[PDB]
Amino acid sequence: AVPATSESPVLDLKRSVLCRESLRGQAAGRPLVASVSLNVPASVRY
Amino acid sequence: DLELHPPSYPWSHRGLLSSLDHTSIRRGFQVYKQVCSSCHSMDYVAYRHLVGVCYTEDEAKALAEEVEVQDGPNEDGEMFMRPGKLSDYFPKPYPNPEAARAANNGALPPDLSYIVRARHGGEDYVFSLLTGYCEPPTGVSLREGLYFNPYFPGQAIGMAPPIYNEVLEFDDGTPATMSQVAKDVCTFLRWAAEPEHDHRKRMGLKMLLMMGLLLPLVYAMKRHKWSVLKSRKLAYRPP
Amino acid sequence: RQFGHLTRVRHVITYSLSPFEQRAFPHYFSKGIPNVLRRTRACILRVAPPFVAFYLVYTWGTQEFEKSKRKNPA
Amino acid sequence: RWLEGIRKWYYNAAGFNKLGLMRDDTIHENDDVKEAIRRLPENLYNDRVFRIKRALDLSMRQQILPKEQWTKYEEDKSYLEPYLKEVIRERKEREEWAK
Amino acid sequence: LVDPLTTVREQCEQLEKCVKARERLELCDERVSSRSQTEEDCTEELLDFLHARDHCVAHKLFNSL
Amino acid sequence: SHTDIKVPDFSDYRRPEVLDSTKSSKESSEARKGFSYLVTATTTVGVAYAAKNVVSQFVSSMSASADVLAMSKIEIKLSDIPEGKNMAFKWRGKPLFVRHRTKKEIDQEAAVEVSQLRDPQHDLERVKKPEWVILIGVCTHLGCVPIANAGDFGGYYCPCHGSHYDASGRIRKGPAPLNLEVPSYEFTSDDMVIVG
Amino acid sequence: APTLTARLYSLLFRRTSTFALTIVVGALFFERAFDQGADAIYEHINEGKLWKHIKHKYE
Amino acid sequence: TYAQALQSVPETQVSQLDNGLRVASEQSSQPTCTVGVWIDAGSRYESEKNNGAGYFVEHLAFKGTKNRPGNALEKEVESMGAHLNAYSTREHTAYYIKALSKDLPKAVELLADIVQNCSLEDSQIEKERDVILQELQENDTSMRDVVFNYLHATAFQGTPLAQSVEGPSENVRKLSRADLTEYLSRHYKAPRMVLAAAGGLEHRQLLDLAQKHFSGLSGTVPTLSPCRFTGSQICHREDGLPLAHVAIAVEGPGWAHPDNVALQVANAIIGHYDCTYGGGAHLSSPLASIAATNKLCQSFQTFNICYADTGLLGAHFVCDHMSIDDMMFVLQGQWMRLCTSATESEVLRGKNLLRNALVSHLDGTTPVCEDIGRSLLTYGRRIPLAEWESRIAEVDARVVREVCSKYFYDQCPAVAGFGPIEQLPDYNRIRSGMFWLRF
Amino acid sequence: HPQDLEFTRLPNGLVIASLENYAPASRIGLFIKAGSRYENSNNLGTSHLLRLASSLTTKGASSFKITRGIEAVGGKLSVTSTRENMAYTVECLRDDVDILMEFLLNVTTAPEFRRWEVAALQPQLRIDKAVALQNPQAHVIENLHAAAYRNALANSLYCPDYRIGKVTPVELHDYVQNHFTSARMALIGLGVSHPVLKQVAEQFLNIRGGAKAKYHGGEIREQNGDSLVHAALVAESAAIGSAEANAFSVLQHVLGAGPHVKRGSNATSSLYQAVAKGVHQPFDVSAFNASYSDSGLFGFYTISQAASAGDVIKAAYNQVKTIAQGNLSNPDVQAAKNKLKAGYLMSVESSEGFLDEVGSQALAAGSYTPPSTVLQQIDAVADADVINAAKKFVSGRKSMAASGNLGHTPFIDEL
Amino acid sequence: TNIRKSHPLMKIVNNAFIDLPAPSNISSWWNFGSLLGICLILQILTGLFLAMHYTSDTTTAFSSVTHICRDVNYGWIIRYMHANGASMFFICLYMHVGRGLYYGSYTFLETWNIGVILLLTVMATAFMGYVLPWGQMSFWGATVITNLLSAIPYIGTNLVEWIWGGFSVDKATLTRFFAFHFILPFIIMAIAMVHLLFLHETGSNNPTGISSDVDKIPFHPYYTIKDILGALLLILALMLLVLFAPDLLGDPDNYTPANPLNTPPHIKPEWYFLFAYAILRSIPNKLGGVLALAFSILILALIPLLHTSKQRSMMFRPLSQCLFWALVADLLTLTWIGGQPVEHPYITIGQLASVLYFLLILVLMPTAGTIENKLLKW
Ligand SMILES: Cc1c(-c2ccc(Cc3ccc(OC(F)(F)F)cc3)cc2)[nH]c2cc(Cl)ccc2c1=O
Ligand code: FES
Repeated sequence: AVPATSESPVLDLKRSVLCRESLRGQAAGRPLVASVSLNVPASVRY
Repeated sequence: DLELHPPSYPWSHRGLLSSLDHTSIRRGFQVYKQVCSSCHSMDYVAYRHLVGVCYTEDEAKALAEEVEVQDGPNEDGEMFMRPGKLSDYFPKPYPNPEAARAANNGALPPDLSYIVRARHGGEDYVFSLLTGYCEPPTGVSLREGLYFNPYFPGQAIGMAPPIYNEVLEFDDGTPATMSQVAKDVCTFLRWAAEPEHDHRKRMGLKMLLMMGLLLPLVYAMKRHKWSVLKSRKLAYRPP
Repeated sequence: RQFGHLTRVRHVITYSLSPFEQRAFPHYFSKGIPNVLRRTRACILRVAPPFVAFYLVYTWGTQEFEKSKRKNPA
Repeated sequence: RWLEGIRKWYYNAAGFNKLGLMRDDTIHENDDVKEAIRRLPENLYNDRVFRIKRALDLSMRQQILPKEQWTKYEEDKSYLEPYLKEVIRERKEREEWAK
Repeated sequence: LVDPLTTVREQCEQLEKCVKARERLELCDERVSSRSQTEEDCTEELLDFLHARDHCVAHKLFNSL
Repeated sequence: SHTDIKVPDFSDYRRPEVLDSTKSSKESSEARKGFSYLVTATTTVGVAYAAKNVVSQFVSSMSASADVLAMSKIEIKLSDIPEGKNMAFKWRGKPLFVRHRTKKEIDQEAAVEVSQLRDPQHDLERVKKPEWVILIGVCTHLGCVPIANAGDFGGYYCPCHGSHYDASGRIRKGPAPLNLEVPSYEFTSDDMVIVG
Repeated sequence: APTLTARLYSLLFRRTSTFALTIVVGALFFERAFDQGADAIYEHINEGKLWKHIKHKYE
Repeated sequence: TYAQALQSVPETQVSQLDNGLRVASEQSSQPTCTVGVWIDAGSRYESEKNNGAGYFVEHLAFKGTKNRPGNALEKEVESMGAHLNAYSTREHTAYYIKALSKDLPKAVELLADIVQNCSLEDSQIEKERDVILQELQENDTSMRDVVFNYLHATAFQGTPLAQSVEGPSENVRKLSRADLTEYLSRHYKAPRMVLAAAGGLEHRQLLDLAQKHFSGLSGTVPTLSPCRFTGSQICHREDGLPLAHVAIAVEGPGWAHPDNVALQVANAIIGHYDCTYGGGAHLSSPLASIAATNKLCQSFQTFNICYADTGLLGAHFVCDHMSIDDMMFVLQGQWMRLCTSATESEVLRGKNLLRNALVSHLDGTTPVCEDIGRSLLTYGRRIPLAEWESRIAEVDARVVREVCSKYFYDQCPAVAGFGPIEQLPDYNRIRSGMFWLRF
Repeated sequence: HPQDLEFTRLPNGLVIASLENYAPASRIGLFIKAGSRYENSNNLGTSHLLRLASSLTTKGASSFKITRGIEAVGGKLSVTSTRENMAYTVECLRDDVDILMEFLLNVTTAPEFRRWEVAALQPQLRIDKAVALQNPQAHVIENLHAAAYRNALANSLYCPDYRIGKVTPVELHDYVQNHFTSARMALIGLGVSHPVLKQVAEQFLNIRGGAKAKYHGGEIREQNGDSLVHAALVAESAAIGSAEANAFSVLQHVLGAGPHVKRGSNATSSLYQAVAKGVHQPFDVSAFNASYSDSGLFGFYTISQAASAGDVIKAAYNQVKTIAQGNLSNPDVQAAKNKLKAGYLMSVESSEGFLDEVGSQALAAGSYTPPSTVLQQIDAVADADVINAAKKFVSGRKSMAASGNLGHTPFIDEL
Repeated sequence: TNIRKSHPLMKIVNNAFIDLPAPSNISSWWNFGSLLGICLILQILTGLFLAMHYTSDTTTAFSSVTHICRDVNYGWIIRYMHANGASMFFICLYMHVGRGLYYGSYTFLETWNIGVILLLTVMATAFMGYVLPWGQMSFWGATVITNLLSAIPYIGTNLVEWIWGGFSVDKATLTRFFAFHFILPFIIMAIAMVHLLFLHETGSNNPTGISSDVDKIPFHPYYTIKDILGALLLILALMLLVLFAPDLLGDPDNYTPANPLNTPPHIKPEWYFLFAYAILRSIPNKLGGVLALAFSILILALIPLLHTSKQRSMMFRPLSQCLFWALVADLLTLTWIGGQPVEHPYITIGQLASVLYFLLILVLMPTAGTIENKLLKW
């Protein structure tokens, strides 16, 4: 029912990172999961 | 070969919304009937045309019964003569133009149906012709039968001055001066050529009015729509 | 050609107002009259001069025709 | 030198400057000018595109800019000259070779 | 029965440009009608006078009708 | 930053009712729409009057002209047709037979057999007055102008094929299917009749 | 009470249906009023000049 | 059953201190918890001279206190396993901490030390200045962030709701430590603030901990003016970017208004889509199925955003440069079809979606903590699940039509467009798209 | 009614675990040993298309009826793949459980994989993959696993490019018929009675049945001229279920496993402070710990500037070396344990993360270990066990994977 | 997925009439295109209604026209609408062309040249229309004008008699003129649609003569609402004439039936031909004057080839602006001199005016373009 945190497009220019406060958190720490649905947008986790 | 163009008389039907003087038409008719309709035809006016303008149905039926007209053939194959009805037109003086010419010495008297419309100056012109018949100036003289009128082109016309004081007795008892007789007949000749005169001007009022309403109303709708573009602001923000 | 194919444009913002939020005749006489005078002054002595000449060649030619059809004292 | 007086006068008569345009903005786009425009660098192209968009909007309202904002005769760069000069020089070479 | 017309044609005849034109008319009247053999006539002078006269007549002739 | 953009002031262009930047535009919404949509609604009502005139005129054009309506009806004087005698007339390019009928002719066409007729009609519903019968003068079979005061059944008779019409105009002995045509009319004064 | 223009919108102009039925009914009333009114204005401008005014003299 | 299941859901507890700070708590036997402070403060309460301050303060908040200078506050949270987080909207600022249930006393202590005793060091300002300035540059690359900021800006033009949360670059560069402290003492007051908690915790205990740390909180007064909605268009044309972002909205009712429940049901029928959705053609939403089969858009969502005395009700979509016209056409169509002719079955679907939406959202102690925190600020109470159901059950096909007709039918929207937006419909064509010539 | 989990293992192997908590919403999940690892070199990217293929026609229900039926009652149907498992999950209100359950069974036991429908679905492989690869963490970790292993775990979760358009209807049927079997399945529940779950699992999930991961050590290098360089360096760690694995999980939280304070500096992260000493420009570094049935990888992940990749990786590697030599106090290991303990309890806080941990354990192990027993097993880790895990990592054969402008990024044999 | 862009019929109307990208800034001189449209429909309607009542036999012809105005219901308003409709057409045309010449829209060669053909076809139509009443000017015009073709060596004399169908303008002429006059408007109808077909290959020029692809607006609702306002103003202009001065723009002599003996004083065509009738009379030699009268219209086809300026529009061209407004004033003078008798000073004024018309187009206005160019360093 509830939409995902991020809507996913194909061919759209990605969002840029210019500081160490916005870059932190991204480093992967646990193995990848992959999810697809009927309602909720497709995502990939740490 | 100079020219004297007519002056513009203040007619009761001069103005944009001014109708014809219909009592003045009823007089003008009689001036055709008594004076003109033994020389000039008027082939596009019927006795039924007068009804609801200057005569009633019962009046027009009498004016029509008063004149002869050919009809037929009957079962024998013979062309008879009968009294007129409303459906009949105003009768031609002669059986053709060639006859007409003989009767006036060479000159053909024009049909009067459209004579207002067919001449520069219209009723102004015709009035100036009828009243303006004067004695020639020194050095001048035309062929025995061609009179001097300063308003006619080439200053010489082949028509005898047709009106003078008390040339007929009007049905409403107006003093029949030359000028009054010319004023009334011109008023009829106008209606003759342009029957639509009074309907046309009634429409004219209703068009000016409706337009007066619709033009600013549509202009407001236009400005309302365009308002989005007239008001907009542009900005140029290069990197 | 369709809208979306006309030409290339970059970094140009446009702000605008609903017609139901705004007036159809903002300052219509206030700002209108002067804008008209400005526009009229701008074009006048490009447009007007030829039509002056026409008027002068017309009135000159008209009452030359009249005079020429009068009689000469000789 | 001596016709510079008339050149300066005509410039303001003509009066495209009142819409915030330069001369090379007003050039009729034949096949050669099209190409010359297509060869312009980003900055020059997007400036031309605003300047015109600004003129057409003014024309739409039957208005001009403030006089302080009018293109100065002296500050009217001939920005299209070098691109268009070449495009023409190029064509007249291919025309020459074809004969 | 006097015709309002021939009354007003008099009234207007005694105005400045009318009586001035009525004198221009009388000059050539006793120029051609005094001299012998030239084919020159006086239509022009009469028409000048009538123009001025009949302009006036038109202005107020219709009152009395 | 895109946070450095701020929308320009539109005050000069706004409606009075939305100048106050601290109050809700929703009150005035109902009204502002009302005004602009009244202009459209008026405009339409105007043009609706205009087009109704233009169209309704153009339609009128195709309908009969004055000179054709002039010939539509023909007046006939009833004191100019004596008792027994027919009197013929031209009407819409046709003969038209008006006949004064005797107290004899009324009684003799009253008690006829209705069924024996090819076109069964009685007499009192073929005319509006008993002593007058108005008919077109056209033979119904293949078109001829019947001759009055002749035939077997004493009325109208056709020397074209072999038709016989009685005094009421009804076909008795002949090839004609329908009787002689009864035009539309009414009596005006006692003395005058109008046909059309 | 909300403004006149506001009552006009809510009651007549909101549903495109009521909007159309309004214009047609309005047009009937406008025709009759406009014609009657404009005909008065013409016949006053031309008092005593028309057959309508001098009819009585021959009846 | 489901009906019964609602009746036995843990109740939310409510108590108030002397100074006016509200304490709100939902209890369940949980090893973990979440507690935080929600504040009626953001960009709407900011003036043009001090815009972005709220956002500047959020940066400094976790960068030391009086009692714990520098990285003391940071260390203490990291070592006891806790997680410390914050956010700022145009109306609400919030600081909250996820911790072990046993550590709740120290949790409530640390929150209080951040709010009240915030160092705001001179060197630490000049540092966090250049940080915000680079975030402004990152945010500039996010078409979504840009188009929505543009929607607010034109939608509420010439008010405080047209103001961004981050504030203009000029203000971030000039704001002094005088302005930040002034902002705080004015807006951060007990009656504007709610301490909310959820997890394994005794409500009685929270209320006492609140006394011990938040007693010093202060109780001329900041009143929100209403905000003027304008039917406007903002169009930032950039044929450089590959896809076009469009955001369109009409004026919504605001937080308090009961209509919001019915509006949610209608937003649920039209719903949302993107290119990774399993359904495609067979999807229930006609906008979603048509978008999918014809490849109109890459994505879209309906929203209904809520402020105090107003809101933004519409939709955002992302699509090919040649699809904008057609997307706008089908979306405006759906609005009109609901306004005029919504079916009982398709409203029963929307009802079921919304029942399912907000019952699953409240899963874990964090989303439940935030519901308590913000509900107290917007509504003045937590609205129990059982009540939300009674308002949803009330809605039928008649309601959805009438409510939708109010806000959508023949009303002047706000339009924001960014990227290759040559096709993007003209405002008149958009406005004409807001009524039908039949109904 | 105070309620704690129930558990059942049927003779045919299948596990049923369900807690009846009387909540308004009911999650149900069928966990299957059908991960990406079980693809051979012939059927690569089958599991990826199979994940997209839920909602294709089944025997019991049409493609249409699955989407409309579910959306009708405000529900949801999600498929989740790890390298080792597949998880088909359904959400709804507790009145519609048996409507979603019917759909779950049909999707998982009897899909028809129609030729025309499976061919139509092929392009969705490309769209899905494109979107996923926008994250540079997807590139590196996919590459890392491919570099580290010879076979099973070296499999990607996303279909290779040469296979997009070519995953046949038969390859789908074969993958289901061989891997979706009672001995390989565990059916989990919230908000539904255990007895009725058991009965459904007996009558509709009773389906008859059907090598180890070789570590290699390699390096893969995606040169792509970004201004940042993503990089990961790991060695062979321990398998999940073993006591050693708990040592690596503590060592991870000592070195630093991602953030705790918004916009912070990470004052208790060994690695972040080790790197931040030598270079101040934009960067991020965390410990990486993946643990599987057969094997595991432990190391770190660096995001750095192009030119400073050499400096950051070496700095971070040096920090694990001093932990291996013996520089580690009780206050460090205590703070680390606290982070990990709090992490686990918070990750089963929500009903979604609980369902995952019950199903996850049910497949990899025999039954369910309660949260008290797990905290006790984190405590069991001695300071010495941490220092060993580190020592293992320094002397272990290394796997590396990079993406970015790698001009200053070292090889494994330069470190 | 709308049914405006889908339906094969709607697609054409949608693309040419609703979603057509149109310059933001086109002025009121762009309104004359759709006004010419309205004129063409108006003539065809009024025209068809007159043809339900008229007859082309030399005996009844004049009589039928007066029958319409006197006995047919609202026949008069229909008849004077159709005659003042032909005036309003030609006003529109010369205003529509002027726009072309000043803003240099002719550069669109195909669109332009089809134009010239449309102008020649409307002229042929109106000429033959003004004969159908069979008044004096009707007959005496048709004789003098037709009989110009006699001047052509070898064939000329045969040609005239072949058109006529006799040795004079008589029964066979008037009946065939009624046939050609009926059909041609429908052939204009088709050619007009090729005119537009070619226009939408580039869309519209705009007053700046600078490309306007960076600022296009959708035709609806902007230029649809403005077309309506224009149509409204065209009706006012038409109905002012019909209801307040229906004979202002005609000639009295066409109210007296056609007479092959009695000649009218000063024979002349209708006001929209007078400019070319004057140029004809300029040259004393009769064949020369027919080559000049022909070249005075066909020189329109030569205007694109005489374009020298590096700017397309006369907006930013003061010299050209003056010379252009001179050409307009000189054409107003040729119209006056057209409606005068052949005498001093009207012979010399007509000669000078004719010399200046051709001098302006072939020499002066090309030179001015160049001088402007060298003043801008071009
Ligand atoms: C068709 C058309 C018009 C236009 C033309 C005429 C009218 C009124 C009208 C319409 C049609 C008609 O019949 C016809 F189809 F011609 F046979 C007669 C009159 C309204 C608009 N005006 C434009 C204006 C710009 Cl700038 C561009 C293109 C166009 C454009 O293609
Ligand atoms: S026509 Fe006389 S009856 Fe046949």
